[PDB]
Amino acid sequence: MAAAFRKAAKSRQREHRERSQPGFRKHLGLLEKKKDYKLRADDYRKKQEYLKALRKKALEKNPDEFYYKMTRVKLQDGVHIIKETKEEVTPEQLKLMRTQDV
Amino acid sequence: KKRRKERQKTAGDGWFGMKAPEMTNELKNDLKALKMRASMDPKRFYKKNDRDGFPKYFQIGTIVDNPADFYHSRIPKKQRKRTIVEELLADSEFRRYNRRKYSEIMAEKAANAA
Amino acid sequence: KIDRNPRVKHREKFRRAKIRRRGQVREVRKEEQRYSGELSGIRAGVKKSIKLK
Amino acid sequence: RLAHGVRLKANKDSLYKPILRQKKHFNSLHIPKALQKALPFKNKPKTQAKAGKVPKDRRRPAVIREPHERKILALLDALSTVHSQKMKKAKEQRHLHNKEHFRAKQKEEEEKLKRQKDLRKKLFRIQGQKERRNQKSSLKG
RNA sequence: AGCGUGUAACCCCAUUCGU
Repeated sequence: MAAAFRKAAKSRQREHRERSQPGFRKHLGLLEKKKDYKLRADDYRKKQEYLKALRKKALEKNPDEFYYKMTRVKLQDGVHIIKETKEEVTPEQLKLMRTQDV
Repeated sequence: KKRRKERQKTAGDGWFGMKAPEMTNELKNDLKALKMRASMDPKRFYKKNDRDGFPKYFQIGTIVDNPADFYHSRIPKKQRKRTIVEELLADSEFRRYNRRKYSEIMAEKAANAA
Repeated sequence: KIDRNPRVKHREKFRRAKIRRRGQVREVRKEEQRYSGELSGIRAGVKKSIKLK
Repeated sequence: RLAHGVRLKANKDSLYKPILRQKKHFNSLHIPKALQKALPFKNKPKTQAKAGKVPKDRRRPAVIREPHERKILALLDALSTVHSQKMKKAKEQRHLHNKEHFRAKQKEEEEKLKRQKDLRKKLFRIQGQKERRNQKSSLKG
């Protein structure tokens, strides 16, 4: 009758309650508990592992690597920005837009 | 190629040559409303849509009046509209429910953003 | 409180059992009103017949 | 305390109150510009430019809507917002119910493997005895 | 100038003072 012993113990269902920030330190913010810290702790751990993965890939980078995407795109400060494609309008088309606007 | 192109303009002989209508901003607006009919009435539940896209062959019409259904089933001519979306614009019951749901989501989302 | 009387407890179990069965099977209804549609969609891709072989 | 006039005073800090927390948002990761250049081409992050600027002569006036179609267009977006929320909420309910079902299933195979080994155990001994005879004839063939 | 995403001095041109 092990289950009978457990059922008697769980007759009362009041659980322990959480304590708040002291009043004289209320402007600082909420008092963080283990559940609150785990959110910011896992967030920092997530980013550091990704940065370490990025830094290791830079070690075996070959400066002589070549791609056909490289021909039409130039880096800007080292960042690969994809510039928007041009429209290539013609003077005859340009005159039609202005007549439609008026 | 040209004989293939002619055959895709119609549904076929199995459905007596239904044509694919030209898609417009008023026709597309009606078909989008029909897909989202589950959320119009909170007390009505519908099955899943047959297809995620729009049907290629379809036609638009109205239900003919019957002399027997003068009181049982007939809408007065003042309440009738030209399109499905204008019918949704007219009825108070759908507008009253939808604005409460939409405001609740934004009020929830404003708290979410903050 | 429902545990106090075993008769009303069995009454509630039957009421839930009919609700759960509604998912499995469709209940029969008469034409008490003139036909006006399904109240729901008509799915044309679902094939619910039983093959005989 | 009853004999004298002493009255209980309760500390405000010691009392229990609802916390009423709000969820926390974190900044997106910033990759140094030196690191982006050092990265190989396959692993390089590639983004699209804003290019908001347009010359005065090239730009065109915006469409001016009649109030009628704005009523129709606002109605569809409000209906679309409600419908999108409903499907996403229903997806999680499907995700949750399927989760316990898979968890419920895994309990039986844990039990199933237990009867599997015990039933095989009695048969295993008979097979092992046959292998003994193969040792004596292993050298002979 | 160059390292450093957790809700610039120094230098340089000129002004004044003075063993």
